[PDB]
Amino acid sequence: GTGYDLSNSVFSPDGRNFQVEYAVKAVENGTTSIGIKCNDGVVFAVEKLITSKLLVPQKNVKIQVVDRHIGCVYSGLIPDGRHLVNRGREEAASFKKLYKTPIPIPAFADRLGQYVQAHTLYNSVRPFGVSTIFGGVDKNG
Amino acid sequence: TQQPIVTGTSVISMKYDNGVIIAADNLGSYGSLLRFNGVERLIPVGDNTVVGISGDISDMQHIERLLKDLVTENAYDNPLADAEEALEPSYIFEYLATVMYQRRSKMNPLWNAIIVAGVQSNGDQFLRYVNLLGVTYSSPTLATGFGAHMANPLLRKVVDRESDIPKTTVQVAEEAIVNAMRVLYYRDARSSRNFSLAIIDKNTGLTFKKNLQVENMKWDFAKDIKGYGTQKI
Repeated sequence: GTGYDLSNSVFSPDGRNFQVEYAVKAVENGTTSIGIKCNDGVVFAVEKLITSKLLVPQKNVKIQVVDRHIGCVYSGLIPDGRHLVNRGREEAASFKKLYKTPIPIPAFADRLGQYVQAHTLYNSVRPFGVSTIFGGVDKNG
Repeated sequence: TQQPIVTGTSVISMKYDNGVIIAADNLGSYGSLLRFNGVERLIPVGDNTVVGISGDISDMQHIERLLKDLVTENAYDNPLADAEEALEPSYIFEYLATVMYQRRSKMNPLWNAIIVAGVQSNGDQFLRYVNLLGVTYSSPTLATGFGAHMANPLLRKVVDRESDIPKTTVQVAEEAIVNAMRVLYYRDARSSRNFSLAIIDKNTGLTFKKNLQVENMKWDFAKDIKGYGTQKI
């Protein structure tokens, strides 16, 4: 039939998740942001559209930090992005508290991954309208 | 309701004309056994605040993690974290003060006595105390445990009232504090010869001195003391 794109956890007959795909639409439509992995670290850059001369320059900062060694930048629904970072911050604190060592970028990745993947499992939640570029330096690179 | 196990002794401090000084020996006692010797009981938070802790060491370690998190957190979404919106001594104190009283009120205290020392953004000197009961107070000089009995009487001779602070220099001040550290080594049975000292000067910033030692101790007369009353040899 049809309407396989009205609920968030439904598989269409060809095995897709339209709500997730639509979420991507929100992303592609957002400001551009990038990440470049250099020889001993990473660099994050982002486009900040001046919708008017009224926006204070150097103010509405987009890039966010998780802990002290992780950087995040995303495109799409900004509010959704902060919500994701806020979760990464607790996710990281929880890790450091028990293991003492600041969270490895790889481990942090999957922490964010499992969280986001979880918002595509239930029709009582909406997927994240953001794609995030993040990274940092840890015990091995 | 707990009971302290590995403990830290006195933490003394006072304020001079341009800032404050704070010191604490590097001992971690376990009853009467002077078990640990590389214990730094002076926690610097930023570079305008030093927090000296005495009492249960495990709880101190825990207060330490809270302090580091307070710093990590203040940075979040804070473009002025190292400037206009950096952590002030007064914020750090008020935070601990809160945590301390909340814990005593839950009948599960953090077995410690704490002194937050530093310089406020406007130059002002900050020195305040808080203990496992959540009790707080300020004075030109502050000490915990044994230092409250022996160190205060000494340091107060240097800065007795408020009007004495501007007249006190870092030399005079650091001096009194080192002498006090010596006296405490003479009479406190739970003290060590090695200690750490710190100065937070509104101009020079934070000077953190480690591995100091108690020097110039009078012991010679110990030879002329024999017996306990009538013995002569």
